[PDB]
Amino acid sequence: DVSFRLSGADPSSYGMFIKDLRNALPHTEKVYNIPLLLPSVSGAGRYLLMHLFNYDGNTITVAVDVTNVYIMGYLALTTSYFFNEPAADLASQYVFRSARRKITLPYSGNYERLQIAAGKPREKIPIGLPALDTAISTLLHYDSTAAAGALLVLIQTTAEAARFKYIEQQIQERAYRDEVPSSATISLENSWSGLSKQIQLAQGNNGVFRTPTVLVDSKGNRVQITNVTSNVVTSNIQLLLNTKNI
Ligand SMILES: *[C@@H]1O[C@H](CO)[C@@H](O)[C@H](O)[C@H]1NC(C)=O
Repeated sequence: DVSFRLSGADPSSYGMFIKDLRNALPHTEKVYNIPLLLPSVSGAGRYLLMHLFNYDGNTITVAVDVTNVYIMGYLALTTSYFFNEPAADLASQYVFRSARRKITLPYSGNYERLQIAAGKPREKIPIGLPALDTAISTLLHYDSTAAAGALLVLIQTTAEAARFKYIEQQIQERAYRDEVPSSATISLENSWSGLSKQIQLAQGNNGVFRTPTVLVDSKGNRVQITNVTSNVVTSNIQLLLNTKNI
């Protein structure tokens, strides 16, 4: 398991949580010096647990699939909540067994279905550490509409930061003031599956991507990514989704 506490958090302690989350995901090889996530894991070993706490100290446990860094569901006191999707239903076989009742949320866990339930897209939802406190507070008591927005905040501030060093840095600057996500942030989140696949293909192709990936940079401008020498590969992406899962 891994943990993070909003009470007393600063850029350094959040960076430490993100390093832990990364090191909890298993791999048997690296590809261009970057961990390759597993094709598959059987049983309960498939799921990682994250314990998160708000400023007031109240908590949820979030179950994460280690092959792909997807959130399956979470436990809030005695009620489990799972996304309405087969991977989550399978997960509900293995995690939060204890719960008194199991609510299936009235949406799956992809960004597009979440944004619809929330009533706004994530470019308009401020993120940061204060926003993560608010998210944890909302998920504590079921309100399916409020929960969708909170889930959008949680996914980005955890799984997305683990995937990209830049996204982790962005949350760090928002340690004490929320701000909607930078354009580069939304771009990387959207490109993770693509980048993972292109990096894997590059082995056997002299480090060259079979298909280039379009992104937004730190200054708000486009870049196009063509090979492994790019700083997105050398100095940003931290985890690769196995092509067996794409
Ligand atoms: C590869 O990467 C860098 C961009 O980081 C670029 O300057 C270079 O021209 C690219 N070369 C090839 C052969 O793909």
